[PDB]
Amino acid sequence: GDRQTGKTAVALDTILNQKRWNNGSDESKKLYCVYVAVGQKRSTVAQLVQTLEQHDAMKYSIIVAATASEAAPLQYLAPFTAASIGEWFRDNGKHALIVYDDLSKQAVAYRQLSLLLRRPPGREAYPGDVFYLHSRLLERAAKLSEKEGSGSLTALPVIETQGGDVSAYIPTNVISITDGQIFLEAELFYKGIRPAINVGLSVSRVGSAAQVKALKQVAGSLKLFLAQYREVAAFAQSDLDASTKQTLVRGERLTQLLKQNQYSPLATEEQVPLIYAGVNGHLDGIELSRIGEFESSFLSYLKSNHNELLTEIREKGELSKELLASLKSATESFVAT
Amino acid sequence: PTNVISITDGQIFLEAELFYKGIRPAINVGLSVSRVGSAAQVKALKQVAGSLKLFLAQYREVAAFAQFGSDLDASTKQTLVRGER
Amino acid sequence: GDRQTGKTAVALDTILNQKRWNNGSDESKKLYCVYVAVGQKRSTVAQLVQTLEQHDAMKYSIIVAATASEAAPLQYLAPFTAASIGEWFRDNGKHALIVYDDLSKQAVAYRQLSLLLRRPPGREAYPGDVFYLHSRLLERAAKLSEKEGSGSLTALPVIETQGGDVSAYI
Amino acid sequence: ATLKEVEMRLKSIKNIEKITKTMKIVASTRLSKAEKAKISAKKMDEAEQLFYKNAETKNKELIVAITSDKGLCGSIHSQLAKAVRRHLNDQPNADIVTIGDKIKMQLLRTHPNNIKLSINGIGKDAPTFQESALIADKLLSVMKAGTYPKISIFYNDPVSSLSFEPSEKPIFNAKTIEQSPSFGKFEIDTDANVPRDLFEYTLANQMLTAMAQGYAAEISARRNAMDNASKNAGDMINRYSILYNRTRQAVITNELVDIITGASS
Amino acid sequence: AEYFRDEEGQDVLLFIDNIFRFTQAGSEVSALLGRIPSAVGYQPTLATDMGLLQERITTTKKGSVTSVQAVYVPADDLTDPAPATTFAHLDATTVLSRGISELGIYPAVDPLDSKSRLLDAAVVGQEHYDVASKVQETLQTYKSLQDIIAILGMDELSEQDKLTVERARKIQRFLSQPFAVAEVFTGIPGKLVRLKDTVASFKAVLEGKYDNIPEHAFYMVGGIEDVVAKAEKLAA
Amino acid sequence: ISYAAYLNVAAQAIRSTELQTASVLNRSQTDAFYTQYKNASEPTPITK
Amino acid sequence: KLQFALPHETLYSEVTQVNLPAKSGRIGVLANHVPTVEQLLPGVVEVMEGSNSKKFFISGGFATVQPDSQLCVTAIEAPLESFSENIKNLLAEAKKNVSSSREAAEAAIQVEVLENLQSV
Repeated sequence: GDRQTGKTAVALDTILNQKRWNNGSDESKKLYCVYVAVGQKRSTVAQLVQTLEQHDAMKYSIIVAATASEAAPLQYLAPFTAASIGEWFRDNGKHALIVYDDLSKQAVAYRQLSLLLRRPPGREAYPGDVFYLHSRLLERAAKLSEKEGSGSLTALPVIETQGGDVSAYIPTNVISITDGQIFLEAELFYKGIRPAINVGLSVSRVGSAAQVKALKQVAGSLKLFLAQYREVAAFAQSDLDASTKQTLVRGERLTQLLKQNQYSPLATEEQVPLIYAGVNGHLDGIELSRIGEFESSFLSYLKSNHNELLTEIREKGELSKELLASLKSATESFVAT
Repeated sequence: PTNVISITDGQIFLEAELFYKGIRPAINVGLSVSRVGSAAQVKALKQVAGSLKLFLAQYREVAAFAQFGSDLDASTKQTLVRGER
Repeated sequence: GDRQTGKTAVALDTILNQKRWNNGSDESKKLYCVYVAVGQKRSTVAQLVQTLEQHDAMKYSIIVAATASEAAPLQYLAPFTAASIGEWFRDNGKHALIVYDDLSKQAVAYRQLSLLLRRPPGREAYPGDVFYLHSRLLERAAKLSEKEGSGSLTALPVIETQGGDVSAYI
Repeated sequence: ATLKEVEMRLKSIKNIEKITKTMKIVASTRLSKAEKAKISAKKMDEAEQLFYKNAETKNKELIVAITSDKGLCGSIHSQLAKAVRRHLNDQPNADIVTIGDKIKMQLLRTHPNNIKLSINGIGKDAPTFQESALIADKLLSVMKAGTYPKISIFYNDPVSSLSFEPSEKPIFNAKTIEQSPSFGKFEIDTDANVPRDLFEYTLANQMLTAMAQGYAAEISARRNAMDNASKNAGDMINRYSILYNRTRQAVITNELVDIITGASS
Repeated sequence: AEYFRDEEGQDVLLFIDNIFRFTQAGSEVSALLGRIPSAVGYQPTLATDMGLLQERITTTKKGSVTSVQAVYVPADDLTDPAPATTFAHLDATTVLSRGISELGIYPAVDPLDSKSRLLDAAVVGQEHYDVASKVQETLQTYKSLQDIIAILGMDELSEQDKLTVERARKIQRFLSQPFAVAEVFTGIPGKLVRLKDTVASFKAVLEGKYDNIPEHAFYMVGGIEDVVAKAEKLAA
Repeated sequence: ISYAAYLNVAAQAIRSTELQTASVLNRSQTDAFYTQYKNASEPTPITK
Repeated sequence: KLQFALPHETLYSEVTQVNLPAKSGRIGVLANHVPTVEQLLPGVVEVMEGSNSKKFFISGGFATVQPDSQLCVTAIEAPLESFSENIKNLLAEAKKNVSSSREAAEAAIQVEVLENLQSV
C-alpha cells in the first residue's frame, strides 16, 4: 500500500487486537507478535514503542530493530534473523505473527550490498537474486503438521508502493509468493475512509477457510452487497433508477460502517452484531452521520440488554437460527430507538 | 536540463505547438517562471501588467474548459474573449 | 505478420502453385524452391514435409532445417548455407526461390550469439551488426544479368512481428 | 514520462468512457418520462387534428423552432439548423422565433434580422403546458402571430427509438380556420369567436406536442450518442494500452542498457 | 516422462506449473553466470532452453508425451518476450475463466478464448470441424446478440434469432460436465464422454432435436444419451 | 384576456383533497425567460 | 364515441351520453348531435358510457362533435375528486390580490372556479 499512509498504522491495529486473545490463557490464543522495523528512524520506532507500552502490548511484543542508521548488512539479515526467533515459538507449538515492515527498504539494502560486491544488479536495479531472498523468507511462514506439532508463524509482509506502483519488480515477485494482498488506496484515504483499504484490490487466497463461522454466516451477504455498491458506485453522479438508488443507500451506509478510528480494534463478539444489522438492512433506516453514534449506542444497548447474546455469540462461535432470531429482535428494538 | 534548471533563476520554455499555433517566437508561460519576482522590471510595466498574469492564468484554465465546449457562462466567455485578444 | 496466422501457409501456397510450372520441362520455368525453417519445431517441419510430399512438391524443393532445439550458431549459419545452394542454381542460370522462415527468429539467434560473445547490445538488444547480417543475406538473392545467366533466387523472408507494430527495429 | 503522459491521457479516456456510459443511462431514465408524456399529449393533439382534417384545413410568415439550450444531444441542433436554412430559402423574409440556444446561435449567424424573438429557460426542463401557454401568449402579443398567415414550427419527430428526424408542421391560423371550407360542416354561427379562440388553443396544443416529440427525440439522441462515444473510448483505451505496454518495455530496456554499459566498464 | 514414453511405450501427460518461474530461474542463472541479461532481463539463452525442453515433448514412434504447462503472464503482457516464446512452443491454449465458473459451468473453459491449431477440417475431421464451427458461430453470435438483446429486450429477437438464443443457452448448459474428480467437489456424479459421442451430441443440437427440452434440463448434464434421461426427469 | 392564457390560469388555479402530485404542481409552474431580439439587437432575457 | 383528452393524461380518448358545460350553456350529447364547435368553460362534467357515469372537473377546453359522431373534447388538465377547500382560503388571498393587480383576471377565474367547485 501507499507510502506511510499509516502503513504501520494498519499493521499496528492488528497487534492491539492480539492483546485480547493474549490475555486469555490458551497459547493458540497467544500470538507472540514481532514487528520488524527495517530502516526505520529511532524516533519513529520510539513513538511505536511508546504507543505499544501505552497499550501494554509489550509483554508479547518483540521489536526487531534495524534502524535507518543501522547498516545494510544488518538490514539484509533483519527479516531472516527475526524469522529464527519465530521458529522458537512455533517449534514450541505456539502461534505468533511476524510483520516484516518494509521489504522495500530490505531490497534497497540488498541492492547496496550487491552493487558494492559488484554483482550484476537485476531488474529495476534491484539484485537478480532478490527474488531468491524473498522466496526463502516468505515460505518460512507455515502452519505446521499436527504430527510435527501444531504450531504456526503467521506473517504479514509490508510493501511500500512507490506512488501506488504495483507493477514494480519487488512488488510483482512478492505478489506471486503471498497468500493474499491488502491494497490501501489514496482516494479512500482522502475520502476519509480510514482504514483506506480498497477491498476490491485486497484479496485473500486463504480467505474464508479461516474466520469465525458465525462471522462467515453473516458476511456472505456483505460481499455481494458491496460488490453491487462498487459497480453502482459510478452511477452515484442525477436522475437515478430506484434499484440503483436502493443499492446506494445500503452501500453508502456500509462504507461508513467499515470506517474505524485507527488504533482502536473491535471485539469479534460485537463485530458479528454490527454486520448482522447491516445484513438485516435495519441500518438502511439510519442516517449516515448517525451511523457512528448508532454504532456505539447499539453496542452499549447490546451490552446492557443482550449481553446474554454477546456471550452466546462469543462462546458458541456460531449462530443458531434461534440466536439469529433473538439478535434480530435486539437490533429491531435498538433501531426503533 | 534537470541540472541547469536548478542552477538558473528562471526557465523560459517555448512550446513548439504554440509556434505552430502562431506565436512566433513561441512561448509556454506555464513552464516559464522567474521566482526573482518583478525585480529588474520597469516600474511602469509593473503597474500596467499587474493583472496581466491573472487574466492569462484564468485564460489558461478557461481555454481548457472551452475545448470541452460545455455550456459556458458569460463570465467564462468574458475571460475567453479577453484571453484570446 | 503475427505468429501462426498460418504463417507457414502463405509460403506453402507459392510452392504449390509452382508445381505445374516447375513440372514443366522448360528450365526457365524451373523454380527450385528452398524452405529454410529457422526456429521451428522439428515436429511441425515433419508435418510440413508430409504435407509437401502429399502434394509431391518435395521432389522440386529442398528443405533446410534449423529447428528450435538446434543451437544458435547453427541457426546463425543456416540462412547463409542455404543461400549457397541457391547460388548453385543461380549459377546454373536457373530460377530459384528461397523462403527464410522466420528471419525474425534468426535475428534473435544472432542476438543471442552476440550477447554470448559479450559484444555490446544494440537497439532492442539486437546488435548493430544485425543489419549487416540481413543485408548480406538478402542482397545475395537476385536474378543475374542475362550474360551471367538468368538464374533467379527470389527471396521471401518471413518476419514474425510481435504486436504487429512494424515500427520495430528488426 | 512518455509512460506517465500516456497513462494520464489513458485515465482521461477511461473517465470519458465511464461518463459516456453514465450519461447514456441517465438519458434512458429521462427518456421514459418523455415517452410517457408524449402519448397523452399526442392523444389530445389527434382529436384536434380530426377537426382540422374534417374541416379541410386549407392552409411575413413565422418560423418557430425547438431545440434545447444544452448540446451534446445528437445532431438535433445542426440537422434542424440545416433544415431551417432550407426553409429560410423557402421564405427569406420570415421572422424566426428560436426556442433553444443551440438553434438560436446557428440561425443567428445566417440572418440576425430574422431572429426576432428568442426564448431562454426552457431547454433544461421537460416540456410543460405552463411553458407552452406562456410562449404562445407571447407569440400572439409580441409577434402578432395571426398577422403572419403562415406559421411553421420545427421540432424533432422521434422516428425510431434509435432515430430522430427533424420535422416541421404548419400551425393553423385563425385565417386558416376561416377559409377551411368544411369548417361549415361543424356548427357555429357567430356566437363565439371560435377562430380567434381555437387559433389560440391550437397554438399551444400543437406547440406542446411538438415540444414533447422534440424532447423525446433529443433525450433519445443524447442516449444514442453517449452510447457510441463509449465504444469509441474503448478503442482508444486499447490503442493507448498497447502504447503503454510497449513504452514500458522500451524504458526498461533503455535503463538496463545504461546500467550494463556502466557495469561492463 | 520419457522413461514412461520411451521405456514403457505408454502415452503420458506431464504438467508443469508456472513457466514464468521457469524463465525467472533461468534468467537468474544467466545473471549468476555473469552473462549479459537479454531484453526485458530474460536470459539470452531463453529461446534455446525452451527449444530443447519442448522438443523433448513430442510424439515418438513408440509413445507420445503431452504436456500441460501453466503460463503466468507478467502483468498480462503477452507482448513480453517470455510469453511469446512460450506461445511459439505451445500448440493449443485452454483459457479457463472465472466468468464461466460463475455461470456455474464446470469446466471453466471460456469457449471463445480456447483455440488449438489441431482444430481443422482435415486434422479433426470435416464433420467435427463443421460441428465445431457452427457451435462456435452460434456462441459467437449469441454473445454479441446478447449485448443489445439483453438491453433492448428479448422480444427484439426474431423467431430465427431467438431460435439461436434458445439453442445457445441450451448449448451453454449442455457444455457443463459434472465430471468425476469433482463428483465429490460439485457433488454431482461424473461424466466422461467419448469423442465419437461428443460430435454426435452437437450434431443433434445443431439440428435442434432437443429444442423442446428446456435449457436447464442440460445444466450439469453430460452428453446426448445423458440428456435423454434428464429430458425424462424434466417432464417427470 | 387570451383564451389560452385563461385556460392556463384555470389549470394552475385548479391544482389548488388539497394535496397533489409534484408533477402536477411542476407542470403548473416552471420558470423561463424571453430574450426578445430587436434586430442581433435584443431586449434583455427577462422572466416569461 | 367520445375522446376526452388532457395534456398530461387521457380519459376517454361507446360513450352514450356526455354532459358538458359550454359557452352555449350546458350541452348533452347522445349519438349524433349537430357537428358543433364550442369552447368549454371550467366545468363540472358528467360523462356517461352506458348508464355508468364518471364525473370530472375540467379546467375548460374545447368541444367538437366531429361530423362522424366521434365526439372530441380536448381540454387542459384540472378529475373532479382530485380538485375536491384550500382554494377557498387561497381565493380570499387572491381577492385581496385583485385590488393591487392580469392578476385581477387570474383571481376572477379562480372565483369562477371556486363557485363551480362549490357546486360540487
